[PDB]
Amino acid sequence: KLPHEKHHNQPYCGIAPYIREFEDPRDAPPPTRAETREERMERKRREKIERRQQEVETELKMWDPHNDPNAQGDAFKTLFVARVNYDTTESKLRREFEVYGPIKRIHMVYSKRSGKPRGYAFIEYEHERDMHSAYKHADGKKIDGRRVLVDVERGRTVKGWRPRRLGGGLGGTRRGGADVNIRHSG
Amino acid sequence: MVQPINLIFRYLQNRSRIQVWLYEQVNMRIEGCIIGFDEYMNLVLDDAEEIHSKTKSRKQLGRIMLKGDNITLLQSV
Amino acid sequence: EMTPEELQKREEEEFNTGPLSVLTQSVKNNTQVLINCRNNKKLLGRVKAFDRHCNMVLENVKEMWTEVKPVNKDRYISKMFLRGDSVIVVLRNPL
Amino acid sequence: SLPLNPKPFLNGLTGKPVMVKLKWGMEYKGYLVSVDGYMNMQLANTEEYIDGALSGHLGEVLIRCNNVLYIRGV
Amino acid sequence: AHPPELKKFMDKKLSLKLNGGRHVQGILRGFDPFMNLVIDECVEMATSGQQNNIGMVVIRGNSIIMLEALERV
Amino acid sequence: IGVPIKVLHEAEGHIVTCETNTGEVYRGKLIEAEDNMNCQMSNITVTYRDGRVAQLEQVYIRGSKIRFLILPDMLKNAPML
Amino acid sequence: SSKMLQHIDYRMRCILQDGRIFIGTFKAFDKHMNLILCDCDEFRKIKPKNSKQAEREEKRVLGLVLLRGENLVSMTVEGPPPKDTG
Amino acid sequence: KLVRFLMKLSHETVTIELKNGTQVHGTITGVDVSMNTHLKAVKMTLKNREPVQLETLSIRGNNIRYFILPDSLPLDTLLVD
RNA sequence: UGACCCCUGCGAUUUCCCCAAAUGUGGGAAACUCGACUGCAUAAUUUGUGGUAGUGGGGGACUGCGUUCGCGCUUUCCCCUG
Repeated sequence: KLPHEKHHNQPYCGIAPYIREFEDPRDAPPPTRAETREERMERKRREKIERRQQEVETELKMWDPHNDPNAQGDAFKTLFVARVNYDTTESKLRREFEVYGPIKRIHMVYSKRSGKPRGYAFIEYEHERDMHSAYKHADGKKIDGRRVLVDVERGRTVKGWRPRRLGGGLGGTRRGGADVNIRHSG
Repeated sequence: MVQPINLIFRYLQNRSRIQVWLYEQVNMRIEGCIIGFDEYMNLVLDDAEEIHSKTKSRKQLGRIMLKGDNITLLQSV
Repeated sequence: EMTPEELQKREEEEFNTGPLSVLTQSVKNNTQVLINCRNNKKLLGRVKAFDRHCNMVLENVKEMWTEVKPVNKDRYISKMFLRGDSVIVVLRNPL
Repeated sequence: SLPLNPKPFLNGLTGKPVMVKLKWGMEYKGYLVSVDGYMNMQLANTEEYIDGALSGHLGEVLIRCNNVLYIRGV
Repeated sequence: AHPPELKKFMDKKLSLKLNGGRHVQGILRGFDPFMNLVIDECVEMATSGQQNNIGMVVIRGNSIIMLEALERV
Repeated sequence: IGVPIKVLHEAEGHIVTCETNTGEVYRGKLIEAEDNMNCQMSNITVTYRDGRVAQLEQVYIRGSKIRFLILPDMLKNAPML
Repeated sequence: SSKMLQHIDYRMRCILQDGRIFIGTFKAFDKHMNLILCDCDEFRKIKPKNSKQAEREEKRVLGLVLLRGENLVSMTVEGPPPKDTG
Repeated sequence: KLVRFLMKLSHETVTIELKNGTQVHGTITGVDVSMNTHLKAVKMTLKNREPVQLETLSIRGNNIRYFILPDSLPLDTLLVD
């Protein structure tokens, strides 16, 4: 028959006569709440984050950024250059950054254990005014075919500043995929 | 060319007591002053009255809402 | 939807705070639940998983219904799969 | 009387007592908890009415949208 | 979302069939892709022989089953 | 589009039968067909669930509310089949 | 989706939501499950209200039929396709 | 989604109920996104009818009421995806 | 049916370099082009998330109205049937 002309001899009833659940104190099994390949990953993800964070506190107490033998000269005078090509000769780095002013001392950092060039150096100008002239001009320079950035070294100037390994620093060349453009420079 | 959306908007501004038929129910009808409507055709009334053809009793409901799928036919006053 | 991007997580927050959260806390706490379906029968059992379509994964269920004097009839199903469209009402353990 | 769409109206009914009648006569009155984009209603301290008369007390009740007939406050 | 080709029945007296064995009769004035029709000079045409004219009304396509044109278009 | 839809579009202009969810069966000449199964017919013969029949001149029916359709058997020779 | 492709042209019996059985040559289908049946015949089971009599079967020939998937419940092979060989 | 889990039950035995009260017990061979399932070597039992064993049956998803799965099914392991 | 061993999957088209039995047979790169492959608009009226619920039938005793005495409606208990 049709849905409209169908004589419902026993239409849908309520549920008032069908409340026979279990008592409250009869609680559910506590151990029956877990999932695989969902929490063990988060558990391992939390430790690696915390383990480093705990390791960070130990390094700050032992090593002092300001009290560094390599670092020398006035902090506001010194300059920082990174993304430098490994083949850049010391004279090439002097002659390219001397255009903005005379360089009192230049320090190219090297790997402690491997000895390889780190790729960034610290340039100390004779006058504080000579450095600032390079801050705007040096940034974006092209040395040995690879673009280089230049910013005042904040390791001993900016309060609450720290490098990558301590969670700070700048630049996102290795941040979330498709979130930091490689063309843009500091 | 007048469309149902524009016509429903007119009845709303006029605040006329629009009667509505139910889906699968011929015996039951509802009438009230429409307040608003969405793309889903759901209609809200300020003072609804449920009238049955057999019983002829008008049950007062007040400010209520009605599903669009249940609507079958609109009628003025 | 309001968020046409494929990375939209509207369904996520909906089951956590929306009306469908009754099933999440049931599977979380492993609490029983009574469901009224279009079969005029009531199904009392636990839930193990669900989605937006209101399709639950039940276990240890007990079907109950009545025919006609009115006689009651009940049976048991340890594992079954309930559809959403046929559902009318759901009721968790009010305790 | 400014136009009041159906969605804000139902949103205001949240937390207050509301009665809903189903397509098969049965009704349910309880404290509206929340709704979804499809109007899947969830009530609290719900009481089931059968053929208009009170049937019993249920509590928290989750009801789909395509089954309810209409909704009304109080 | 192609709409129905109801231009023929525009401004014609039709008799529509509804879901719950209900029928109406009026002149069509406009339609929509969802078959939402607005007919004027509509009669209720209840189960009994009684007739009740109200005029302009609206019908939801979800409930329209069949529509016949008494004026043969 | 779907193959059943194409078999319906090519069937336009011929006598076809259509049954609705309300039980009515309509047999007459087909005028217009659409991808959404909306069919327009002319001079059809309707059969109600009780068995009574009636006369119509020009009729249109929604596609979603059709149970099934009967088309001429000769359509089986279509190139797709 | 060879589950359906493998059955094209076979004599399948379609089960309707109302309880009817449409037996015809399954020609083609679609994503919506709208089938095309050739030489279809409609059967329906009528309850005996007079006495305990055998179920009454009322056959009805239709020919070519187009069934909407929404109204189709299930379908099985009643028999192989009409063999064209002698 | 959840229908993907339904498509993983091929070759296993279950008992599905239909919206018309019909019960169908057989082995699953394939399922689609629309919940339509194909069962081979299946037995159908219509309401007030006699059981019949069918070698194949393709059912639509709309007319399905619920399923009955085995007792030893690994839900915690099968619901990971 | 099938262990072991191979590709993680494209039908078509375009350009660079290279192996080469050198116009063919192949490899390393992308380019943006069709398929109805998938996700969301797809549970908001037209199929992929229900107003097609399945809610009975029959054999004995057991009421009434009309009656063509076959029956339509209507009120009860025990049984077979799903």
